[PDB]
Amino acid sequence: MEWWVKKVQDNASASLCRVVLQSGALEMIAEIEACRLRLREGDKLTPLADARYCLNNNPTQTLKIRNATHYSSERWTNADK
Repeated sequence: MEWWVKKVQDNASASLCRVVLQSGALEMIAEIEACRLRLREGDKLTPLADARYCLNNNPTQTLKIRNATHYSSERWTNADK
């Protein structure tokens, strides 16, 4: 289903941004690899087919996930360390 981002960090590392995807109430964390960095809070990510996702329902601004996580404590504690 369409997810909703709650937070996002630009590629302050080099070319990998992190986004927290919310779903109804649960939360998830996933590493993103893009270059537009035009993401923003309230962005609607729809499912493409295999795993990719399209924001704003525009297959042009798509991105690839490097590793999604169910908002685990180790990831949230090791990520926003």
